[PDB]
Amino acid sequence: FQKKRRLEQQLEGQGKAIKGLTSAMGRLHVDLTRVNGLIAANSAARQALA
Amino acid sequence: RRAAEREQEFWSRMTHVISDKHTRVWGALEKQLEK
Amino acid sequence: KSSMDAFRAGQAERLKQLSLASSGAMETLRGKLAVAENVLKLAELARKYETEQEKVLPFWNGSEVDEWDYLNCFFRRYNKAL
Amino acid sequence: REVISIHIGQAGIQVGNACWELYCLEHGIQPDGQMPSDKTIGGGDDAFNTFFSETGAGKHVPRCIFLDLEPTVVDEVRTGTYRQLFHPEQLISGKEDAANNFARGHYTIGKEIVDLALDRIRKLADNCTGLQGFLVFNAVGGGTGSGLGSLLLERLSVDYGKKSKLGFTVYPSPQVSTAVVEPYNSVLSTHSLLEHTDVAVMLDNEAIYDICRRSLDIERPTYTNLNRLIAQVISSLTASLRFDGALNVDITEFQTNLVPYPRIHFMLSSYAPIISAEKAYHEQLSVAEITNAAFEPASMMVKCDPRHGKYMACCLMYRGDVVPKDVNASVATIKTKRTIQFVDWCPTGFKCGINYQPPTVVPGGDLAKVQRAVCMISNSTAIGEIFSRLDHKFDLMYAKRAFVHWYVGEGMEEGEFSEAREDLAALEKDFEEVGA
Amino acid sequence: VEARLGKPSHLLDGDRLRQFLENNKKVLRFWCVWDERTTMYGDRRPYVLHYYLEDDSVEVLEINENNSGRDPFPVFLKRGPLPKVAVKTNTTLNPKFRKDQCYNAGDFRLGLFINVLGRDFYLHDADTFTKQWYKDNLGYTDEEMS
Amino acid sequence: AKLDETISTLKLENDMVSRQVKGSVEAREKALVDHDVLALEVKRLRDIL
Amino acid sequence: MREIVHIQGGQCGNQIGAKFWEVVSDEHGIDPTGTYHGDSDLQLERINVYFNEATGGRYVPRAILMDLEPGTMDSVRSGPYGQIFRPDNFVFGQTGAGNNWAKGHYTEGAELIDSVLDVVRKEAESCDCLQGFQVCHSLGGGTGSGMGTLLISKIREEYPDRMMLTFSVVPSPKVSDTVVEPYNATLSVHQLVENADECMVLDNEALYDICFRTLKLTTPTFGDLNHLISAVMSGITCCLRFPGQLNADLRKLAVNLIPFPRLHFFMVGFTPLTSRGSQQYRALTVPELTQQMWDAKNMMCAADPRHGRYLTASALFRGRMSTKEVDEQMLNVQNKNSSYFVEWIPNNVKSSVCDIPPKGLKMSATFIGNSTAIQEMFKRVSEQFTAMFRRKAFLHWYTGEGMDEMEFTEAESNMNDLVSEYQQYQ
Amino acid sequence: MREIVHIQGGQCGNQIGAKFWEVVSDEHGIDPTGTYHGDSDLQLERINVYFNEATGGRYVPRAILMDLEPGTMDSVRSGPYGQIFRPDNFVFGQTGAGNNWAKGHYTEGAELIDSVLDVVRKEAESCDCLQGFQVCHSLGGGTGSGMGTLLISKIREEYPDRMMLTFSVVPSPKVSDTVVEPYNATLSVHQLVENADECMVLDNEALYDICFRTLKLTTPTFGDLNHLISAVMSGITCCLRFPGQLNADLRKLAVNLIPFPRLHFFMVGFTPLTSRGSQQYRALTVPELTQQMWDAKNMMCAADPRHGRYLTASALFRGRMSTKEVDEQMLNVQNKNSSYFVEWIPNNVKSSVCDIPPKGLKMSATFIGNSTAIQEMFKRVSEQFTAMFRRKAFLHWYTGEGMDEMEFTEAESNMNDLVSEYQQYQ
Amino acid sequence: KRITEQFKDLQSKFRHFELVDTKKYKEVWGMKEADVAALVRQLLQADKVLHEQQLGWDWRPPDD
Ligand SMILES: Nc1nc2c(ncn2[C@@H]2O[C@H](COP(=O)(O)OP(=O)(O)OP(=O)(O)O)[C@@H](O)[C@H]2O)c(=O)[nH]1
Ligand SMILES: Nc1nc2c(ncn2[C@@H]2O[C@H](COP(=O)(O)OP(=O)(O)O)[C@@H](O)[C@H]2O)c(=O)[nH]1
Ligand SMILES: Nc1nc2c(ncn2[C@@H]2O[C@H](COP(=O)(O)OP(=O)(O)O)[C@@H](O)[C@H]2O)c(=O)[nH]1
Ligand SMILES: [Mg+2]
Repeated sequence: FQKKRRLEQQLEGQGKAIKGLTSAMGRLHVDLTRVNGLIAANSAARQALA
Repeated sequence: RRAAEREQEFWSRMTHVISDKHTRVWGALEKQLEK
Repeated sequence: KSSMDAFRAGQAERLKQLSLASSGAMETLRGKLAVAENVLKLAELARKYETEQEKVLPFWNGSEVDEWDYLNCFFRRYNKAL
Repeated sequence: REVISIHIGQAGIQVGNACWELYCLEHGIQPDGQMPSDKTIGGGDDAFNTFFSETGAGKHVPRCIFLDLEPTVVDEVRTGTYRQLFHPEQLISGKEDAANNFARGHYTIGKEIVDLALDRIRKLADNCTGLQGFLVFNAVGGGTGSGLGSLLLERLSVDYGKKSKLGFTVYPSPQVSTAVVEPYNSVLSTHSLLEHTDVAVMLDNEAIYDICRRSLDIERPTYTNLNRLIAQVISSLTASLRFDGALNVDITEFQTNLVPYPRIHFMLSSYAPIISAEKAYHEQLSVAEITNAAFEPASMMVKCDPRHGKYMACCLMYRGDVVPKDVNASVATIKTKRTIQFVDWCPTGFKCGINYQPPTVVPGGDLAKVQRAVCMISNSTAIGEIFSRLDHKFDLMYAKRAFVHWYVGEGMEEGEFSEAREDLAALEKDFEEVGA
Repeated sequence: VEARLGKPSHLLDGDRLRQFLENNKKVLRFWCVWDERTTMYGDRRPYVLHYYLEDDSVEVLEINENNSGRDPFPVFLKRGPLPKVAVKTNTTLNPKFRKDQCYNAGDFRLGLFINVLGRDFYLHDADTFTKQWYKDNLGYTDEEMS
Repeated sequence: AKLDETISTLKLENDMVSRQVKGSVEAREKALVDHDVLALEVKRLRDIL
Repeated sequence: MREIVHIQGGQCGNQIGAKFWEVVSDEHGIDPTGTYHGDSDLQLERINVYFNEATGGRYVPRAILMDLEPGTMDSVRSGPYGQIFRPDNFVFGQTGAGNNWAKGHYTEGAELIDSVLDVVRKEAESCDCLQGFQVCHSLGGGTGSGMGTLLISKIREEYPDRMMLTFSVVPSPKVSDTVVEPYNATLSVHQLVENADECMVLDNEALYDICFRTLKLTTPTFGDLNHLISAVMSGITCCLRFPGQLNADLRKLAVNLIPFPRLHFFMVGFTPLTSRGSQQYRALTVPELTQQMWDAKNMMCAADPRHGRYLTASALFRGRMSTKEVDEQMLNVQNKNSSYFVEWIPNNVKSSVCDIPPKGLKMSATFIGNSTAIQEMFKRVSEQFTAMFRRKAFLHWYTGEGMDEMEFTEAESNMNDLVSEYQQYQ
Repeated sequence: MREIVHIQGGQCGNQIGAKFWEVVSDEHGIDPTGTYHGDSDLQLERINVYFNEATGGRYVPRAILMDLEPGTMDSVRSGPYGQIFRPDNFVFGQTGAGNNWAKGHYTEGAELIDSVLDVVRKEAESCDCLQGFQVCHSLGGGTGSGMGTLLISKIREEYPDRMMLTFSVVPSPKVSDTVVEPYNATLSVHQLVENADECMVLDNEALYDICFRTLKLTTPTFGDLNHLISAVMSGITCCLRFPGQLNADLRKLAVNLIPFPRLHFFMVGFTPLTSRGSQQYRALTVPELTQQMWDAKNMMCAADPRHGRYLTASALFRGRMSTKEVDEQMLNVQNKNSSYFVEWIPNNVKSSVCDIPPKGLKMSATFIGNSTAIQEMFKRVSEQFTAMFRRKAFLHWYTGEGMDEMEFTEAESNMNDLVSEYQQYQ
Repeated sequence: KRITEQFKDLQSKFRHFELVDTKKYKEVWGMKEADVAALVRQLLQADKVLHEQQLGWDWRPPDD
């Protein structure tokens, strides 16, 4: 029983780690999109100002 | 080999830059300042 | 093809192990930082009720530092308050 | 798309007696050989082609032969309630018993009747046009089913060869038993069953007794209930050919998805939902729970613990209103479940089929009418555990040369006893090797 | 939401099991004739039509005559509810046909015309079981069932 | 007899949880690598900015 | 004029093709009797592409049923719009594949391939201007994978100058229906890289979760499942069958979509997709269509495109729209998410428009993508192959008719080559 | 052009928003089937601030309901006008916050905010010009406080330059429905003092008193209170949807009301609020409305202005009146109640007029005051917090879920310094 | 012939993956060592203030 409880608690710990990692994945994707949009905007601004 | 051991000392440095003495101090000071 | 597969597997394994070790070390340092910032804020918290007397002089009216007498100034301030 | 069924021995003939009444109830055939003039339940004409062949003006006959040396059971069938159903030439009755002797059933009286049996089967197959396979029904624990069954299997194999052979074989229980020479008869039959029959479906007696005690809540069951539920399993297996569904198989997908190795073919059977009429209307029946029920060790038809073994491949037939979704979901859940473990030979070991026909219940039966059902046929190593258990008692009884005088008087010798012993031992060796 | 969290699909719709229990094995059979001699090839042909009282579904079977010019095909139309009406189809989702849209057991009157997917069948005979069921339930007289 | 049956079931449950935790380990490693690659992409994009 | 000849191989292929012919016949306006009842003349002028008028306007589809199952024959005949196909075209064997690629490609094929080829040659010379071949079939079966592949090899030998669309469903372990899927796949995909001109790869789990969240269906049977596939297949010939402001045939699609001869593995999707209960609440516009189509959850493959980069992509629009907004939206979905494209090919996206939306809607679109993410699925099935081959399991059934181990190892070699080159170009 | 996204949190916020949407839909004259049936054409030129046209006259609100129980959704759809909301916007939990701020901000947030944020992102991208967000919630419940604060923090983070109107109803000891109201309110305001841009502070006690004294209803239900709040929360934004002789939008109101970047808690009130018995016996002129507007009993909060001073006060008049008359009325109020107004700010009153009054009435007024008396409620709740927190009562339910002890001390530090800042400028 | 170019194409493919994989591992390591350097700088900053304000009387940087 002690081994089983230890292994199970390891299990939900790893699960919550994975879930937090997935949340980070989504946040990084959103950052990617917004940053690329700003890249395009600043490139156009550079051409116009030059 | 060489790169592996280099990374090992790098990690040891970057994780023991601060002393366990200072960690215990931080905990004790936190308790004392709470009271 | 065997050489190619062995090389790629070795590169993947080295990347994986570096990522795991670095993540563990970074978690340890983040845990170290979490306690520190709590100490800084709670010190800021108790200072609200302090009088400006001890705000200006919280201590009094050349070797290294030992770990037993390490909190004498804080104990002096605590005794003043008590 | 027809198959041919042969029944040998008391157990085989009784199981077939159940199977054929179940079939005629499914297809709406009256027990006197023809379908009625007004009541028309037939879901599709020619749907009986697999089992019944119409003869001229409204008289269907089965694609089956019953044969046994004992005349008692055969004449009981002749004088029973299904008199006109069978063709009076399929019923082969001998004169005197095999009397629990493999040598007697295979050598002395064996030679006399096998030629007539194979001659009748030849005419049956010639009348048939799309013959798919053979369905043999026997118990190896007796004399007739072991000897005559093995001899007929060997001769049919050397005659036809390529066609698949499904042998639904009843084996002795670890505790329940009715004869004494059953270890001898079983190993002697197995020595040839292993290398002739394509797929051997395991069946026990004590396991089914416990099943009908636990689910149907009958405390004192008989052979009739056992044969009825075996017939239900066979009907569920052949429904893929008999009826139409959204995802179906035939007799060849079994031998293709279920036999990874030429000498590893021993199938565990299971069926759900076994529920009585009292609890049928109160309990909730759907794919998730029927699939879960079809996997607990107390719900398989042979006494052997699947937990000790690791599955090779599982084939799941669904009958009735079943959609691909809930079966796929149940499959995902049963795969992620840990109490059962798969071996690494086959990462994808599920073969699913769906058919639109709901199960039928015979009038006066102990099973209530339900919307759907599932039947499972699986591979494991608990079968090898069973073989080791049987071989232990075989060698222990043989060490004292008990009962060998009957065999040597019939005309056989200890050589094939030694050969069967070493063959079975090699078989457990093969299972324990593949289990790695 | 219940389907999201896990719920029996048949219990989602409900009101299914009473009808199956009440009429598990009740089928109405009709002998239809399809007249299409106005088209270029082929002639008028008889078929049979099964109406399953378990699900109110229709299945049209084709009867083959010996030495005919037609490929033997046991079934002519799959067992399903017959639309009985035209519905504006969608390329993504096939129409879901409800009971008031589909045919009912009381629709067949032994002398009318059924618009089965454009085909105009004329049913002209029915089994004695079907006649007895009609007289018992729909209060039909003997003359109508003739 | 009861102790033996419970013990056998309990070993089986231990094996179940063990390999489930192993699968969780592998999933965590894959998530870590994907996080690293997206982070690299983010740094390239902010460099362009 | 331009003719697409359509073959249905295997149970899955036949059942998908039945729905495809249903959809196309409904679009072109004929009732299941086989007579024309359409309203506008736009349906008649291009009716020759798929149908042939015999006598009395009794249009007959140019389709070729190929299997070993009289049961599937009865199913096709029983399904609505099932009697239109030709009894002459009902070419079927009697034995049964029994889920074996070796049986489907060597033993029974050796006798039935002659009949299937001379029939297909019959319609090939019946039509005036042959445009291409399309074959709908599975990949894990015996009579769908092996027999279809052998037919593909023979047709490629016969007509080396024709486009080939193969609509093939590829398995997944999560939704597994049989045991020898890795073997059947490896063989069929080993042959299709040389033989097939391009392949629209599909799977069952992607369609499942699409009807889960997009369509919000409760009980998604195969009748619901194959409908999206049929819609995509009908959409891919919108330019051929209907007028537009930018025409694009199969060859035009392929040239803009295939930079190297062995990269012709396309993943497909359809828009708009929405549930019935929220139709009235949702707007219809090109930006919304583009945002729906470029999402991973609208794709019909179990390959997350964010794990790779698109080599190239194409859009087939339908309905009265604005070319300027179409081009601007393609530019936006190429510029904002630029990291998910390839840098040495400018203008990764090719767009085209047609003048006729499908019936029951007002504006539609089909997305086709040659993206590198499919190497994940190929790696998955290659691992399935290796695990079973590592002690030759289920292999005596294959070797029992003439198979050897050389072709088995060559198939794995070629799969390694495909996945290696995808990872190379990432 | 300018756009306000709407979000409803918790049971209280959900019901308040449900009534508010009915009110605004009736004001714009749309049928509860989503179609247009009104008469004054001026309604539909500025419905894009709140509505999206779906298909031929069908309009959908730009709102998102969010909570963790199905009962609220069932009630709002069962109620009238409940058929106008888009089903895709119904982000919805399953387990319930259990009146627990830790559940609302750390347990179910981590699993549901990712879902609720993408939909609001899509809704914000749907419009061109973002003006702000409108979050309706309470400060005593679990999901009303924790989920609301977490969502507003995320929204502030991802749109750093947009306005936020948070209608927060606060607990009062005399009207208490739960036991941990201070534990929830302090933690929620701890985040509202940084993230939100303007918090309309409300409580049920003042609403009951208004319904009893001036309205003289016998048994008022929650519906009447929600309808009473709807008047002010709709009149605040009439300047966007209708023309006026002196317009003032959200940012203009904010920059005038807020002198320092922390003092953004405003009390609100509406005029007239007259019993139907006395409707005929009173005159409706701007001088008459000023008395009921500045009456301490008319404020929507249990905070007496006479125990403090006003910093700024804004007057949103609706109807056609005299700008000179409005200005002189406000001047007279400021001169007479000179001690009640702060000294170092001349002209503590901002005024603006919109030409379209609410239907039925030809004249109306809305008052928004940022007085320094509002610290009374914060003292009121902070004393309760300290009383419960000295003994650590009920503290396990929060400590065993993810926060620690010092968070509550931090929240009290912020509360105490906020009331200190009010007292400083008083 | 076909397997001849596949042999050399494999050589070109092998050359390509050598360059891409080696540079990718270097870049991520440089990134994360810079990040850990920033974090340890922050920690050293945190250590200094606690000593200097509360009870230090002295503070001393390490070598590197
Ligand atoms: N399940 C089931 N088992 C049966 C039935 N009838 C017989 N058996 C079993 O079959 C086993 C062997 O059959 P036998 O009783 O020896 O009859 P036999 O196989 O014809 O052999 P002989 O006695 O030589 O004729 C018996 O031990 C029974 O347990 C039956 O109806 N149902
Ligand atoms: N989408 C779809 N897939 C199907 C259908 N029928 C069968 N399949 C798929 O076909 C795969 C197996 O193909 P198989 O039946 O062996 O083809 P066969 O060679 O004709 O027997 C399974 O994984 C099923 O998912 C169908 O109607 N629709
Ligand atoms: N105005 C109004 N206030 C309400 C209503 N229902 C509850 N409240 C207030 O909301 C507080 C409880 O908050 P609650 O909705 O339970 O928070 P939640 O459980 O986290 O959603 C109580 O103090 C009530 O005064 C309502 O219908 N109208
Ligand atoms: Mg006997």
